[PDB]
Amino acid sequence: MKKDIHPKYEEITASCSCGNVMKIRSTVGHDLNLDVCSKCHPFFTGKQRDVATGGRVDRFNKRFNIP
Amino acid sequence: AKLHDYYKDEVVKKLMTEFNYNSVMQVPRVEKITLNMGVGEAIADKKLLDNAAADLAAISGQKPLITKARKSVAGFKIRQGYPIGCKVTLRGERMWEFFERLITIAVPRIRDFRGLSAKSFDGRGNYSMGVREQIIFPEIDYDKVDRVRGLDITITTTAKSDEEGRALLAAFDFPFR
Amino acid sequence: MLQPKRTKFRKMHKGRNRGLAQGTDVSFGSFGLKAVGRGRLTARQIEAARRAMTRAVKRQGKIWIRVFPDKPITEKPLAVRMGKGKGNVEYWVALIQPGKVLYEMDGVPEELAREAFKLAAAKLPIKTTFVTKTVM
Amino acid sequence: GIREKIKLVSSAGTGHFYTTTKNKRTKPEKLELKKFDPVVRQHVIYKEAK
Amino acid sequence: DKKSARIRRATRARRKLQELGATRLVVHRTPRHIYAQVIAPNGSEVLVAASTVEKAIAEQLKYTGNKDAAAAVGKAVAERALEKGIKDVSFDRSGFQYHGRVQALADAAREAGLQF
RNA sequence: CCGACUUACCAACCCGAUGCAAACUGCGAAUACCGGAGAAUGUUAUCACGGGAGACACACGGCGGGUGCUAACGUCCGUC
RNA sequence: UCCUCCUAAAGAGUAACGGAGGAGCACGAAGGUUGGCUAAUCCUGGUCGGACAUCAGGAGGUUAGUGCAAUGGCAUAAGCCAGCUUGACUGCGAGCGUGACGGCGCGAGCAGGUGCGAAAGCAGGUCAUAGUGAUCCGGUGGUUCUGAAUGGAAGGGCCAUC
RNA sequence: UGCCUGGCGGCCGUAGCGCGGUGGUCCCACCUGACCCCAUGCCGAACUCAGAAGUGAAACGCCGUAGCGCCGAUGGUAGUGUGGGGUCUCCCCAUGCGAGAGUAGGGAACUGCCAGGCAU
Ligand SMILES: [Mg+2]
Ligand SMILES: [Mg+2]
Ligand SMILES: [Mg+2]
Ligand SMILES: [Mg+2]
Ligand SMILES: [Mg+2]
Ligand SMILES: [Mg+2]
Ligand SMILES: [Mg+2]
Ligand SMILES: [Mg+2]
Ligand SMILES: [Mg+2]
Ligand SMILES: [Mg+2]
Ligand SMILES: [Mg+2]
Ligand SMILES: [Zn+2]
Repeated sequence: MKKDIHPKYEEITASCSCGNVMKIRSTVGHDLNLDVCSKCHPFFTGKQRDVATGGRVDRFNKRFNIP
Repeated sequence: AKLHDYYKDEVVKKLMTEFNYNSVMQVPRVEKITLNMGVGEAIADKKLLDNAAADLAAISGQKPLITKARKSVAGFKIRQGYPIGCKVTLRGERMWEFFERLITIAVPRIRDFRGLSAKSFDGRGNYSMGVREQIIFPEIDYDKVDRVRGLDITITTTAKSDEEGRALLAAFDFPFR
Repeated sequence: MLQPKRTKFRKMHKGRNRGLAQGTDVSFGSFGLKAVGRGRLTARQIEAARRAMTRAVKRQGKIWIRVFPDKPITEKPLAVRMGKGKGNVEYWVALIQPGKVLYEMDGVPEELAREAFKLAAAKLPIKTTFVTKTVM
Repeated sequence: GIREKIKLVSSAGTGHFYTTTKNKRTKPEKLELKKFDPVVRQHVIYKEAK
Repeated sequence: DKKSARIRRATRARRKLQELGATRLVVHRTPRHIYAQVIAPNGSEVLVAASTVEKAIAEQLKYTGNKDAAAAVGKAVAERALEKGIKDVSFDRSGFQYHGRVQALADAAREAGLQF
């Protein structure tokens, strides 16, 4: 790798909303908290879809509170 | 090489058992990933191509190749030698890092997801695909990029046919139907 | 009117009609018209013979034209003097050597094919003869 | 005949010169070349002139 | 492929040396071994040779395929040529760049006495 | 959401069988030309230099062609 | 006027108001050298993208390319890319080709001073063949020449140029 | 001396393609890693360096096999120099030269120097 011309390229970390954190090297520049990963996806043996993962769905139904 | 090591401990033997390959290196391995992105509008604005080049250097940590027209085509108003595309080739540890990043984070982030097609193997086992939108990569800062710009991802493999090509991709839990 | 659709050049030297022919065998049909003499067949001559020959057999069988007009012939206009460049292309001709098969015919009885070639050869300047296919 | 004859004069001050042609609509800057000077029998800088 | 590209690289120097009628020191390089031959101007007969596939050279060489291996073989090939009576040759890198062992072999030959 | 067929339509590339070419050639003569050697024959028939020229409107016939109409005691070249 | 092909009859040359096309330039890199590289076209797959843009593989093997016509040539490329650079050098020049001549062209090698290359080496312009104009008359710079009584000078000569 | 392998040639398709099989002691190739010497219009793909875990898969070498490529007679034909003829746009005769295509066939190269490994 040519060094002066090339961008800085070091180790980072990326955590998922499910609490699964992945150790990987990229060039985002700083750590990030991502919402969906490979494991928490309906197509990758996703028996537990992201419905159980909360968010603005919770705010609405806890706002409304009507079963 | 956090998936290169993953490859050599189970996948090599996994293809060995179910295909009866005589030697272990007969199990294919992905040699390179080519990151292509042809702008096609540099004729309208040269300056959108450098920004596009910067975008691809963010998604994958490499300076992209500026391709030339290579031939004059009047149907698109291009003359040979004109910058028309962007290209990167990744091999080894950088290749594996991009591969795992794609599959684990980005591929789930595809809008209107239904998985990936298993018929685009050109008959020789080498996969090629196109992503519809570019924000899916977390390397690029959302709201700081001018426009959405997709690209093509082609997986060039030593595999001589699509059947063993599908074995290699599936053993990586690649998203097939 | 047989004529090349396009040509590399529009005029050609006069040349010479020497030697014997190539394609002296009935290769496609069962019967054939074979040129005994040598000379030039104009596209009009070839086409007039074809009309009589195809009409003789009541549009039966199959008809093959074995010759093509590919040599352009120029003619100077009436009452122009010599020189001032070469003349303008008026018509096309094929060069014919002795033994060349000009027309072939199939799908019809031999007695009818013989009669059809008689009417067709009445339109040609060169002596002809009736031939049939042979196993070599 | 856009290209016009120009004279390249040696910087050694011996008055020797070469002749050539240059396109002046493009590349309007001066031409400089280390060329042989037959008088001092050396290679010296030649500068644009005429 | 690989060998075909290397032959195409070497061809111009090989043919130019044949035209000049110069004794040509051909160097071959493989990942495990490096080879050198002094070739007569007619091109069919060899005069001296030295290689790291050799009983005499291998015991001294810790690991064949090194620059020190190139130095050893260069000195060896140069002394053999010198004691036969050959003093002026022309280098033939055989399509390799003059950077590593080819340069190392040539550098080794210079001190021992060849003229190139 | 990517599909799988079908019919008497058009059908490029390709294959097999056919021809043609001054400005086509993966083939290829006879002659001609250049050079080396040998005999015989030939009043040096060869070359070089110098004195003197004339001539530079050609014609037909054979052979190889262009042009014309494979017209011309036509016209324009090559060669005898 | 000049270049390419055919006529042109397998050495050269060969005419017509014969058949077809071009030139009156361009480039300080598009030259020198070192290193590196190899197309057209088609099929398959691939975001906009389609017959045809960029990408991957395959077939194929020059069917491409050459600054500009045509012919011959070109892979050891003469085609493509990059580094360095000015040999697009000066005085000669064995020998040879081609012209009635004027003239035109090729050229190893020698001397001086250079560039590239580790070196062997290569380089006296460009893949070659068009891109051109005698002499007279003047203009410009230089010059170890000449200078109409002598010393200068004008003018002339020589060399380089317009 | 026999086999296997590498390099440099001769030669320039009878030698090149295709199909099938076969080789890892040595060799060859793939191969391992790369701050580094060195390099990529990016990329250790190529080039380079540090090495020898694995493998003969590709490639490469070798063996076999005519689906091609290729070579290829004899005879005949075309043409043609010289001389002579005719019914002279073209032929014929005497004599000399004599193709191209095609056919019967051939054909899976042969060979030189050196270096290594195995065997004797
Ligand atoms: Mg006169
Ligand atoms: Mg006259
Ligand atoms: Mg005359
Ligand atoms: Mg007359
Ligand atoms: Mg001639
Ligand atoms: Mg002749
Ligand atoms: Mg050029
Ligand atoms: Mg005076
Ligand atoms: Mg014969
Ligand atoms: Mg024959
Ligand atoms: Mg034959
Ligand atoms: Zn998750």
